[PDB]
Amino acid sequence: TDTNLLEVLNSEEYSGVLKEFREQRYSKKAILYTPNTERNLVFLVKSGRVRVYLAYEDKEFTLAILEAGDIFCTHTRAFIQAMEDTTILYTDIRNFQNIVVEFPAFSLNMVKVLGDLLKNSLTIINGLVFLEHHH
Amino acid sequence: TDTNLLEVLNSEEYSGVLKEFREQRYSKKAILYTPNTERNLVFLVKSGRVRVYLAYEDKEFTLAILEAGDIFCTHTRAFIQAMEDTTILYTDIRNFQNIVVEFPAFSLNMVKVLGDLLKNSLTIINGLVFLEHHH
Repeated sequence: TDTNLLEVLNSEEYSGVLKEFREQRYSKKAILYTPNTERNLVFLVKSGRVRVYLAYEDKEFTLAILEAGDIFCTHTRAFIQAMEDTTILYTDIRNFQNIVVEFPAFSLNMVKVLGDLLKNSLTIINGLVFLEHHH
Repeated sequence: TDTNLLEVLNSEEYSGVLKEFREQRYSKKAILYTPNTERNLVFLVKSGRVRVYLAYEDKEFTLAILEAGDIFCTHTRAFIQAMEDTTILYTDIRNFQNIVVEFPAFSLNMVKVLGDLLKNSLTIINGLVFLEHHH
């Protein structure tokens, strides 16, 4: 299975179920997504780079840096912001599901990203508990 | 979209691929797996209900409750406990990834579950930061 998703899209000429991806460009420092984003969207970074993060007055957490070929979604309270000029391909979760049943590489990549971010987040929780418990 | 896998479990078309999985039964409150489980496995709740949680030092946080027809995996830094008598089907991750190429429905539920777990883990982080903050 070809897991280079951008190559799959190009080979297929963004056809059929893949036509539901829309492209959007973001300048450096532009915020893509936040808790106030309405839909559950899935997005694929086509070029550039975004951070997925939680920033507070007293502390910051970087959950991931996503670059070309990485897929993720807007279902969480994380902020997502461009680090540099960035182009994404996005679609709603239903259209992503319609793509997956034809091109499972999209979900295999999503499961990897989500599992990685979940694992990271659980380490973060442990680190906070450690410092609370040792204070 | 309903991503629940009970309809798949009960479909003749999947009866062959489901034979690739092993089965295991658990009584209420039994621990299915822990963060230290060495085997990298994917498991499907065939019947019953399980709790995914984090325990560390003197803290414990429920991350999600998975119903019959939900799928998850080890190697995700989590504990999993039966909330009632439960039967699971499980297979190793490599085999699961091969299954998904042919039968991607399993992966769509996995995306849903992982997305919910990640959402809930970021909620825990957000709460701990507030509860620990000081001037």
